[PDB]
Amino acid sequence: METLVYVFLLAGTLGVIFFAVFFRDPPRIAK
Amino acid sequence: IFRFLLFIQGFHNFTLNPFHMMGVAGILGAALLCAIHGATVQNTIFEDGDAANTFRAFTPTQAEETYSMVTANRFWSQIFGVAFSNKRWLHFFMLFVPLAGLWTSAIGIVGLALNLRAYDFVSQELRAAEDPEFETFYTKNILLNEGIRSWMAAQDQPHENFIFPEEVLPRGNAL
Amino acid sequence: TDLDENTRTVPLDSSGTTVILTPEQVKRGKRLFNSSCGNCHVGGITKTNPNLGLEPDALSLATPARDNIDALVDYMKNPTTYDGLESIAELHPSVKSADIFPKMRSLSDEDLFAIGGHILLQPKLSSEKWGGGKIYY
Amino acid sequence: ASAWERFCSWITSTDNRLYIGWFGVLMIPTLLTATTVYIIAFVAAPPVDIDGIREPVAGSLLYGNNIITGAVIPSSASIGIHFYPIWEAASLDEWLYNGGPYQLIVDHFLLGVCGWIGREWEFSYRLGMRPWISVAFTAPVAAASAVFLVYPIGQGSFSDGMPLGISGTFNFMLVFQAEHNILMHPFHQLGVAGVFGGSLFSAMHGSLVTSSLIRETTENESANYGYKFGQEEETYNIVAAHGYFGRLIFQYASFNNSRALHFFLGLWPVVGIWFTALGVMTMAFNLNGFNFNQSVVDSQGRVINTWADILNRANLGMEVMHERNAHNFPLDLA
Amino acid sequence: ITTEDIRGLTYSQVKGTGLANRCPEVSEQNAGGTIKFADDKKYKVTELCLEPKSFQIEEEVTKRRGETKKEFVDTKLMTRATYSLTGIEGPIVFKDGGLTFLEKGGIDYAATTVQLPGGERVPFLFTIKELEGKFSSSQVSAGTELGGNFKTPSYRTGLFLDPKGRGGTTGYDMAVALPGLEADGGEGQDELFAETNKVFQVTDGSIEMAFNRVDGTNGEFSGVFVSEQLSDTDMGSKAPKKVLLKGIVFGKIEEQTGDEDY
Amino acid sequence: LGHPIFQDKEGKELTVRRMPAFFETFPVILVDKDGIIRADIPFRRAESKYSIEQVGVTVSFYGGKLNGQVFKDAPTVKKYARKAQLGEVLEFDRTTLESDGVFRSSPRGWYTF
Amino acid sequence: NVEYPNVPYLGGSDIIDVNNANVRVYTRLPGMYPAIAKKIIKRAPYKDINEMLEKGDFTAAEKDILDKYLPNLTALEPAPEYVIDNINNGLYR
Amino acid sequence: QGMFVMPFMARIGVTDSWGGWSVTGESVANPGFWSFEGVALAHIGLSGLLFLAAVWH
Amino acid sequence: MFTLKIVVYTTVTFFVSLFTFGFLSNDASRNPNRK
Amino acid sequence: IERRVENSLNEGLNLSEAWSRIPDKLAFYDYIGNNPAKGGLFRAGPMNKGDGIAEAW
Amino acid sequence: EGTGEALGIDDTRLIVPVILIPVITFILYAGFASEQDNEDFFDTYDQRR
Amino acid sequence: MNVSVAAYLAVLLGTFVPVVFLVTLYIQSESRKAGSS
Ligand code: CLA
Ligand code: CLA
Ligand code: CLA
Ligand SMILES: CC(C)=CCC/C(C)=C/CC/C(C)=C/CC/C(C)=C/CC/C(C)=C/CC/C(C)=C/CC/C(C)=C/CC/C(C)=C/CC/C(C)=C/CC1=CC(=O)C(C)=C(C)C1=O
Ligand SMILES: CCCCCCCCCCCCCCCC(=O)OC[C@H](COP(=O)(O)OC[C@@H](O)CO)OC(=O)CCCCCCCCCCCCCCC
Ligand code: HEM
Ligand code: OEX
Ligand SMILES: [Cl-]
Ligand SMILES: [Fe+2]
Repeated sequence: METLVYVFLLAGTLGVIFFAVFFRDPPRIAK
Repeated sequence: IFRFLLFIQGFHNFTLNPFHMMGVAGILGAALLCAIHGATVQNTIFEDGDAANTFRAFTPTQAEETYSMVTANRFWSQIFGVAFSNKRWLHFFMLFVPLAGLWTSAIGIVGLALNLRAYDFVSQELRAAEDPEFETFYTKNILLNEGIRSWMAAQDQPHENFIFPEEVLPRGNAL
Repeated sequence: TDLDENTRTVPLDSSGTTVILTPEQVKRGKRLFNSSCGNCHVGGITKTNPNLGLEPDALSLATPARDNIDALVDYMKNPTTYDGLESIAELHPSVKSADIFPKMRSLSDEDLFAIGGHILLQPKLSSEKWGGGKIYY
Repeated sequence: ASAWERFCSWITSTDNRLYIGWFGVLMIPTLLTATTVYIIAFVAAPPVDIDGIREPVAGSLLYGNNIITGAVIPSSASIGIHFYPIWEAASLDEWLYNGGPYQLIVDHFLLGVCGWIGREWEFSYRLGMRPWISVAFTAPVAAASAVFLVYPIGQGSFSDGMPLGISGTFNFMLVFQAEHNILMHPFHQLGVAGVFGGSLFSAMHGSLVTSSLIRETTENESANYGYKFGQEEETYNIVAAHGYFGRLIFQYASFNNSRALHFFLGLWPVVGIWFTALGVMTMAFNLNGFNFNQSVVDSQGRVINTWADILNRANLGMEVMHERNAHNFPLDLA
Repeated sequence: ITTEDIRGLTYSQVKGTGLANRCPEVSEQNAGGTIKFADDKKYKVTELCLEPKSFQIEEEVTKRRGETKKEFVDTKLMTRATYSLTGIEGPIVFKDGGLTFLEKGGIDYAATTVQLPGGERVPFLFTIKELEGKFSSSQVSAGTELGGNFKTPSYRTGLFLDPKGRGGTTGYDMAVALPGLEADGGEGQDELFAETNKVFQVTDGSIEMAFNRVDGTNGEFSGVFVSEQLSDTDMGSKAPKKVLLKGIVFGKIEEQTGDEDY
Repeated sequence: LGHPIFQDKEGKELTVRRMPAFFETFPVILVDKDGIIRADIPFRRAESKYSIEQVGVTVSFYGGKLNGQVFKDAPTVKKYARKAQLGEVLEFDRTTLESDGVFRSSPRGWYTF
Repeated sequence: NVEYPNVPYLGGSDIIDVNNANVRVYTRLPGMYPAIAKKIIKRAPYKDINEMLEKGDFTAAEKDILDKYLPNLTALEPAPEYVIDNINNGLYR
Repeated sequence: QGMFVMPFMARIGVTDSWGGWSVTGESVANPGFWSFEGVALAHIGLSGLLFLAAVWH
Repeated sequence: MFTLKIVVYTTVTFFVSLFTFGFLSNDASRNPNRK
Repeated sequence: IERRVENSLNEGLNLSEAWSRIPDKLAFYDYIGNNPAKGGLFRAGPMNKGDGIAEAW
Repeated sequence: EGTGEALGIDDTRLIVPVILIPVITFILYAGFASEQDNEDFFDTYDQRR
Repeated sequence: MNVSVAAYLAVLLGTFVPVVFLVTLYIQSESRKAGSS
């Protein structure tokens, strides 16, 4: 049952990484 | 200091301490930040001269950035997915990582002062006690710690007058 | 303490006579031991056959007893098994087998004397290190 | 105007979110394979007979491990450094018994990080930026090859490579110290200098840049917003930081040149990690750290201990207790 | 593979091909012989090689905690190519009403492991150590069978240490990682006595080799065997499981030279 | 359970050396009055000199609920040597809280931490 | 085996249990290690030391050595855990 | 055993496992890809692909 | 086992050939300073 | 089950033999604990969590 | 393993992909190559694609 | 594995509470940015 928690936490970290890479705030130059 | 490192490992199992883990994370991440920042800045420099050796093409008092933040951002964004876009954030991060590592590891050593040590995982100790075929690298580390303690105590703590015969010293087959 | 003569006096013969090694003798003996037999006999042990070490207990209980200079020196030229019934000159470095053991070719009688002096001097230097092994490193 | 030309343009395109390039062609499949097999073997994999003595060691979460104790166990010592793909096993079950996933993951991952070095070079060429970020990356990769590949080659067994876990990493450390005395080996000391100095210079450089930030922000606003991305002007006063650091120690020590400063920042940790990776590579072939044991003796000639001897006691305890059932002979020559 | 063919191959050809684990056989061309045991001549076995080709384990039919019904099951090998036993040799003597082979040497054991359906691993020591085989005649020929019982030693010896440093001949005599459990004065760690008390227990097995080819020129014979034994017990912690091996056998009978020193 | 006096085979009083706080696991050695090692619980039984079997030891309990009891078998001597390593020997209930046999820290240590 | 009452006779006491003792212990008794101990361990299980002297195939000099060291020798019940490790128990130095 | 969703796999074909067992009780020697584990992994992969398609749309 | 071997050989050869003939397709010209 | 044992009895078998021929699975179905109309709204988990794991008949 | 086959090719089947896939890639690359200006140049690299 | 039982609550809630705090701080801020325009 702890394998459920470990897997969920690792998958959540991977999901945060995915969303940070692909749904980042796009860099743009100010004016 | 090397003897202190191995003593603390053998008697406290300080590698298993999560605060030590956070500290070594801070140290290695700070070295990583130093290396990547140096390489990135030296490799996105603007062409401010006609000499192949580009160190002389910088003036201390210039009010112009000597390297391209935009090009570095593009490089690291399309290589690594994310990249710094703000110099001030970058340089505060370079500060925060090693400092946070040192303070975290300080918490762990303060814990070790009172023998409040993340020595063992009780679940695996009980399972290995009841299951003599259950082996993990954690258990091998515990055996190594026992070896360190028993084979080090006699000469490392001479005031205790530890006389451990060869019978009681924890050993392995052959060596 | 200095390297006094009490440390440097070692048994010479089987009857009980002693001999006081000179500092040159013990220096040469240490160098010769480390160069000619240290590879197997570092620390008074036997790497190839740890059942039989160079500690004084093993040498005294050997047949003939090897806890003296003459007996050790004879072993360096007429090596035998621990019970002294078979010759192991073909498997042990000996001055009579130096062609197949090229380290024993240059040793003279004084060199063998110095090596035996080093062997008998060592146990006086440490209570358990000579022939003790890893446990007393 | 040819299909191959369009394919090459797409591969070498600077418009993809993540650059692929020709090195990425080799990196992405290899790294994805390594990631997939590592995740699958870490969550669920049978115990592995690492030492070749029919004593399996558990490393997977499903077999009673946590994230700290979990690992992909090194290959069996019976295999040695023989190539052990899936097709060289009589069955997949006995492929997993002898730790084949470690070989798969290590090979694919090493190829992938080599591809990462090359891909870092490549993007820079497309960017028009100077090369060498790639050269800095090599130092981390060199260490990874030293621990995962070169140490098995020197010792002659993939069982000797570092386990792909946290507790197994500590085990590999302790056994390496027991067998080689890495702490006294000067290349590891150079690596320790490299990482400690990297942390020191990172903290120092960040502190001085953050300390001399030019006022471009109101009091109810984060100072970081005083910098606008892509601006032409410097975001901090180099003169102020340089003068402060000169007064702190002495004028000559400070790096008045910023490019030299950043070269030094990139140089110190990269050279330190190169040296420690090379040190592990050399101790793979058993050129160990210094052995000052019994180096001080009195006039009689009896050993007066030093800190080297007390360190030797810990090394000896680890040596005797490591792999208790694997050794049948007194010397640990393998 | 015949012995004449093994001599033809060099080590470079045989290495890494799996032919070293394979038991030889007597050729059909060289067969129909009779290895007669002349009186006033002491004979002995040599090169008695046994390759098991099928491994079966007596597994319970259900995971019920009180399951008494068990059926043998097919198994697949985790270990690869270490199963065969080679070089077994022994004196042939008139111990009892007929001839008997006494096992006294050779590789004569293999610490193999198999996995059953469902994923459970059974290690066992396939061995014929201390065998007392009885020939079914006074002469080895096609149809003659040699069979008897043997004593299988423990899979782990006393010097083996468990993951918590406990063994038979050595190791801790307690669960050192639970000092609070040993702190109790009433029972202490008595619950863990079965796992802490490592016991070397020698089990029993039987083998029935049946020789289908025999040659009088070389003294060689070959055939098939079925053997029954018990699996690993982990120094008494586990309950042994019955292992039924079947496979092929090669061997030779020669005259005692006086230098064997049996 | 009282004080476990360790009367050796002749009758000399052995004492189990106490566990220092630093050591998670400490060898069980029974030092003499002057403290030369007399008996111990060996790790390697082969070629054992100071085994309690060879020397011979008996545990006589004085005080407590186990008062006036003289155990003289080697196993029961070893079991109480393991207890005497931890100071005074006590009986424990490990079922009310389902205790797992690993020591904890008092409120003193937790406050300090 | 957390209990083995015949430990003292495994090489640590003045008496040696012949049946399940390693060869190394015979280094303690002069003149018996390489040759006599080999024949002692060859036919290891003995009912008693008398059966050892009758069964061991010793030569006359070997019998003389054994007559010297008779009181240092005994023959208890063979222990399989110790008989298997009678020539090499992993105890080197 | 409270197996809710597995019977729906077993209802229309998927009666085997990669672990070498079957719901019918027989022992599988060479299970195919479309076992319980393979079906589960296929559903997870389809979930990921559908998530990516949702992002694109 | 052989099927997996030939599949892996196919995949490895495919990607290695792509790498090989891609870097051989005038990769040096693919820089922003061309012309 | 009754008709099975009845035709077994008509075949000359006795009660012991006749009932021994009834498979354990069929006898297991003839048990109220297997009834779906015996559980509860908040008695959660496998059916084995209630009466237990059936071992034998 | 450890047999010494050239490129691990123990079965002759393994060669079919190993030789053909480069050949299809070579054929696709040739269409690119034949379109290029293949005369010599005096430069560190070719700027013509 | 004889693991603790409140450790489930500890891990899950110590992950949940900061995570929802961060998500709320992000959503609030965005909402405000949208409302300004
Ligand atoms: C990746 C590997 C790794 C890494 C990166 C670290 C990182 C760390 N370990 Mg280590 N450690 C490791 C593996 C690793 N460890 C292993 C495997 C073990 C087990 C064997 C240990 C055992 C261990 C212990 C036991 C301890 C650490 C500690 C530390 C910290 C040291 C901080 C520091 O810079 O101190 C350097 C010291 C200082 C910064 C103090 C001030 C220094 C002043 C400013 C010096 C001024 C000098 C002056 C100019 C005069 C010079 C004179 C000249 C002649 C020399 C840090 C987090 C320590 C810790 O956690 O502390 C909280 C600690 O006590 N580790
Ligand atoms: C404070 C004390 C201290 C310190 C500062 C260090 C410092 C170091 N030790 Mg340690 N060590 C210590 C104590 C200490 N040690 C003690 C007490 C011992 C004795 C037991 C040892 C024994 C020891 C050994 C035996 C070894 C070290 C090594 C090292 C180095 C590790 C870092 C490295 O090389 O990274 C460099 C970078 C890497 C290794 C990482 C590679 C990164 C790859 C290329 C990419 C990975 C990608 C990833 C998988 C996916 C990304 C995910 C994405 C989503 C972002 C470093 C110099 C190791 C070393 O030098 O290795 C060469 C080593 O082998 N130490
Ligand atoms: C309609 C679809 C459906 C059906 C018929 C079943 C059926 C089953 N599931 Mg379930 N399950 C489902 C969907 C379904 N599941 C889903 C979508 C999930 C993912 C979360 C799960 C996850 C799941 C697990 C993890 C497990 C089961 C198990 C089981 C079995 C026991 C059921 C039980 O104990 O319920 C108990 C139900 C209750 C106590 C509540 C029922 C009454 C109502 C609905 C409560 C509503 C409360 C309401 C929302 C207010 C809450 C307020 C809040 C503030 C607290 C049974 C075969 C067990 C099993 O045997 O697995 C092998 C098991 O361990 N299921
Ligand atoms: C099945 C599975 C998944 C298996 C997993 C099993 C496994 C063992 C799990 C691992 C568990 C794990 C994740 C645990 C980690 C726990 C741990 C110890 C955490 C430490 C946390 C902690 C609080 C530590 C405090 C110290 C701390 C703050 C460290 C942070 C480290 C950190 C992130 C450093 C930065 C690293 C990094 C990669 C930087 C990249 C920066 C980069 C993109 C440069 C960009 C850049 C540079 C320029 O120079 C310029 C100019 C520009 C423009 C520019 O852009
Ligand atoms: C083809 C191969 C592609 C592989 C790509 C993989 C890339 C991996 C992406 C990681 C980034 C994660 C999000 C970081 C957070 C993030 O969104 O940062 C984005 C941030 C952007 O900062 P800006 O400068 O835009 O911010 C200025 C503002 O903050 C104003 O103050 O850039 C960085 O700081 C990233 C540098 C650290 C990058 C390393 C992050 C740590 C990685 C560790 C991940 C944990 C692994 C555990 C798994 C269990
Ligand atoms: C100067 C040269 C050497 C000297 C003086 C020397 C000394 C001795 C002595 C005194 C013994 C007997 C120990 C005892 O009785 O307990 C011995 C035994 C032995 N030595 Fe050496 N030795 C030398 C070189 C070596 C080397 C280099 C090796 C191996 C590489 C070696 C291997 C042996 C062996 C195998 C025995 C035989 C013991 C036996 O079978 O009884 N020795 N040595
Ligand atoms: O396995 Mn890993 O490890 Ca390198 O040493 Mn020899 O073998 Mn074992 O011992 Mn110490
Ligand atoms: Cl070995
Ligand atoms: Fe900067």
